[PDB]
Amino acid sequence: ELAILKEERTTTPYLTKYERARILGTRALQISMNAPVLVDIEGETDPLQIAMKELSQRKIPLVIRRYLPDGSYEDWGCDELIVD
Amino acid sequence: LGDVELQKELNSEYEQLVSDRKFLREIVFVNGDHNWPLPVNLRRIIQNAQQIFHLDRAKASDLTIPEIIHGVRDLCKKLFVLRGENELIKEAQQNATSLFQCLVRARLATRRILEEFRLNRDAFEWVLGTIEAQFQRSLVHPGEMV
Amino acid sequence: EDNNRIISRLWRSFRTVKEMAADRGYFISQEEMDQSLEEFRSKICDSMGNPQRKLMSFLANPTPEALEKYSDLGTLWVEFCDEPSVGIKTMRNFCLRIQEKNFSTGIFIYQNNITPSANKMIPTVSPAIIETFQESDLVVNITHHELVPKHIRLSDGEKSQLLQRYKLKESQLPRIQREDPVARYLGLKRGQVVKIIRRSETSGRYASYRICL
Amino acid sequence: LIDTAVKTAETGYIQRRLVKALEDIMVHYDGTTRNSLGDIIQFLYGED
Repeated sequence: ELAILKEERTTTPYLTKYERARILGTRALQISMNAPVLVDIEGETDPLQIAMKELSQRKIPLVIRRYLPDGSYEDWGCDELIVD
Repeated sequence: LGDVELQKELNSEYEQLVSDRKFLREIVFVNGDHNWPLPVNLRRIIQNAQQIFHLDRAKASDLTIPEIIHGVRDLCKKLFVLRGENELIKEAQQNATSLFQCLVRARLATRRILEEFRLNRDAFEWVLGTIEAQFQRSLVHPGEMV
Repeated sequence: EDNNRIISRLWRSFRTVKEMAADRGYFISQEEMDQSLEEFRSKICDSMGNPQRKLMSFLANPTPEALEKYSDLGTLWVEFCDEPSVGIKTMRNFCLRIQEKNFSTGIFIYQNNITPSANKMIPTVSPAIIETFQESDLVVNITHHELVPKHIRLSDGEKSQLLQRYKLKESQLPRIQREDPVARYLGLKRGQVVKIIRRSETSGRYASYRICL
Repeated sequence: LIDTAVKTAETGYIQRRLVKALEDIMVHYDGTTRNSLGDIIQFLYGED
C-alpha cells in the first residue's frame, strides 16, 4: 500500500556513503557471529575486509529500504546499486 | 565547405551560445563576474585527456562536427540531479543545471575543441564519460545532516 | 509648486494601481497604461488644478486567458475617496453599489486613514471581497524592485500537482503572511500558493513556492 | 588580552546557539531539505 513499484523508483542508483558504511558494518557483524561466507577466504581474517570483498563482487544479501519523507519507501538490492 | 546541414547545426549551436551569453549577463551576473564555484574541473579533465592519448604532435583530428554537437547535447541531457518523468521534476532538473550546462557548452565549443584542444574521437568520448561520472559523483548524499 | 508634486504622486499611484490590476489577470488597454502625466493632468485636474478622485474609479474585467487559468476571477472595481479623511458614506455607497451590480472584488483606496467602524463593516459584503489600500503606499510599485522576485499565483490544479509531486501536506510548505506587501499586491487568500522564480548564484534559476497563511 | 578573552566567549555562545537552531536539518532522498517536523526549508539543497 506504500511500497513504490520497481519501475517507478526515482531515487539515485548509486550507493551512498552512509549506506555503504551501514552495509559493511552489518555484514561484518554477521560474519563475526558465524554466518556463512559468500566469497572464498584466501588469507584474510578481519570481518570488515571480508565484507568489503563481498561488496566489491556485489555479493551482499541485503536490501536497502529508502524511506521517502511522506512515509513511502523504495526497496533497492545491494546487487543493483552502483558502487564506485 | 558548402555543407548546408553542418552550417545549420553550427548556426543552432551559435544561437544557443548567444542565448547563454544573454541569460548569464542580463539575469544571473549583472556585475560581470565570471569566476564562480562550480563542480567538475573541466580544464583538468581536458589536460588529462591530452596527456593520456598524446594529443600533441599536431595530427589532424578525425572528429566530425555532428558527432561533437550531438555528444555535447546528449551530455547536457544526461546530467541527472533529479529523476522521474513528472513535468515538475523535469523543470526542476532543467533549472538546477543551467549554470553548469552553460559552463560545459562554453568550454566544449567546436572551434575550441578542434583548433585549440585538438581532441580526437577517443579523447572526446573519454572526456564525455569522465564529465558525466564526475558530475554524478559530486551530488550530495541523501541523509546528510547539512 | 506643491500642487504639481501632489498631482505627480497621484498619477504615480494611479499607474501603480493599473499595474496591479494588469498583474491580477485583468485587461487594461495600452492607452490606459500609457497615460502620461500631462494627459492625466489635463483629464483630471481642473482650471485651479485640484484632482477629482471619483474620475479615477473604473471597472476592469479579467482577460479570457486569465479566466481560463483562474476560474474564480470575476469583475473588479476601483474607487478613490474624494475626501482626505474618508467619510463612511463613501464606502457605504461602495457596498450598496457592489451589492446592486454584483461585482466580485472591490478595491477601495483611502488618503490618510479609515475609521475602524468602516474597517469592520466592509467584511459584511459577502460573498464579495473588499480590499483597502493607502494612497501613500501606492506611490512606488514595489514589484519592480531588484530585491523582489516575481510572484505567480498557482492555480488549483497546479497546486494539487505540486502537492502530489512533493508528497506534502498543506502545512509543510514555506509560509507567507496575508499582510505581506506582495500578498496584498496579488490579492492572495488563505491556502493559495505562489511560485517564485529567483536568481541563484549556484544554478542560475531557482524555483520556490510559498503558501499564504 | 581582554579583548581576545571576551571575543572567544561571545563567539562560543553564538556558535552554540547556531548549532541549537539548525540541529535537525537533513537532506532527504527526494532532494528536499526538511526539519524534524517534516516542513520543507529548501526544495533543493543549495539550489543545486
